[PDB]
Amino acid sequence: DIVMTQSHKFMSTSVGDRVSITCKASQDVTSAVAWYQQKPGQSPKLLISSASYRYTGVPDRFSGSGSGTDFTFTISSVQAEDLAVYYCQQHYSTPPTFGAGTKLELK
Amino acid sequence: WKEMQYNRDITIRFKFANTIIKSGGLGYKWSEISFKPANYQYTYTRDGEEVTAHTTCSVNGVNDFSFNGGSLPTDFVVSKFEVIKENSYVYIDYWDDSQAFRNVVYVRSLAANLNSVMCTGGSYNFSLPVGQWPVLTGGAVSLHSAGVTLSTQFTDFVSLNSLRFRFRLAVEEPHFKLTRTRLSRLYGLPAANPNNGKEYYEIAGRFSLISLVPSN
Amino acid sequence: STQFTDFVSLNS
Amino acid sequence: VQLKESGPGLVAPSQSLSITCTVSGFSLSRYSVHWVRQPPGKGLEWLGMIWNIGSTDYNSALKSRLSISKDNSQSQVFLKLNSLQTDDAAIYYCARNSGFDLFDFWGQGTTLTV
Repeated sequence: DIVMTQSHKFMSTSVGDRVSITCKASQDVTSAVAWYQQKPGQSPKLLISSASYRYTGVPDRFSGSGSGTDFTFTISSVQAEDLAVYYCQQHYSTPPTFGAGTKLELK
Repeated sequence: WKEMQYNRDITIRFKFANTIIKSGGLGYKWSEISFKPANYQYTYTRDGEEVTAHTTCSVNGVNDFSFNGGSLPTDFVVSKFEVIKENSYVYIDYWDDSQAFRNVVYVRSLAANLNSVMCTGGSYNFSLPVGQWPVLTGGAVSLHSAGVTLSTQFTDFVSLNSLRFRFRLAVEEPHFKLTRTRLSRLYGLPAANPNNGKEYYEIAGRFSLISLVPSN
Repeated sequence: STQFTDFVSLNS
Repeated sequence: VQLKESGPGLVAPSQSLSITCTVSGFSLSRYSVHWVRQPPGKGLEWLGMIWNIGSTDYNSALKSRLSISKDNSQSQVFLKLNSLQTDDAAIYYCARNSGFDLFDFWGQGTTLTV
């Protein structure tokens, strides 16, 4: 039962700038963290599989990094379509565990 | 006799190895850069209790390249160097100390659900006696699971067991190159420096086993 | 030696 | 590939539940399927998994209630959950496994009122 904790629940940002979202782990998960996106009135979608490895049909402005217990998810420049909620999953042990969820608010 | 089911976690850790052999002469020529089997020993911890395990890594389906920089007594050639690419396989043996690997004798079915890993290459210097040295750097490939195989040898009423994992391969973003040559920007993972100064690689997942056991 | 793929077991 | 849920929508307390996830575009004898849910004002929670052959893993807290089976010929996977409480109101999802625990393709989702 590894606990994934996101520190914030809201983020404020403008239309072109950088956004970063973080989450910690209770144990040592060796670079095995995924990221998801859920637009309003949809189902979640997979973006980053490993701690850095992007997926095929994902735009270039999304990226991720991290190792050990600290992990990040960055967007280089925002658009108006980036307003959604983001999740960090751990895929290292037997029950897969999700984070809390951080909404992105565009100012 | 009775059929059972075993659903456990697994972590496998492995390495590569190689051999580099020169030719006799003035010191400018090289005959072989090839892979070689390597083995590793470790302990990790499941839900209840720690387990000690062993691996052995090998390879098959090898593409072999060469370079020929003329024919003089003082020039740089490589007769053969090996590289792993799309048409190739990575084989990993695994045997464990646990209670679950005692019942892997009469297996009905077996499945595995691992996740992928990327192996990237380092750099290697070709130390000539006189002149600047060419280097060989770069290369990457990724490993995806493709099946499990069990095998037995029969030797004087004693069976000798093995358990092998298969992995298919796909090329990745850094290309390898050999400086001070014409050989230009190929894909795959050569055997110059496969480990890239790491202690081990790592794959984690689960498996499911069904086998006949003797019913009490 | 038997091979446990998805479809059917293939031994040798 | 497509996944589609279909459930009752309204159920009384201390009753059962049955959801059917009809898949399309792939085979159930090659791939493995998960079930998850999301309560209102809470995060996502994992429920179970069925393998390629008939074999299931479950969540530890809800182990004594729910069970997962499937049908390979008519390509559809179904869930059951009995003796349910007022905590069980959520949106249920069926998704497909890709790697170890990566959730590749998601369904629309059906909601439950109890």
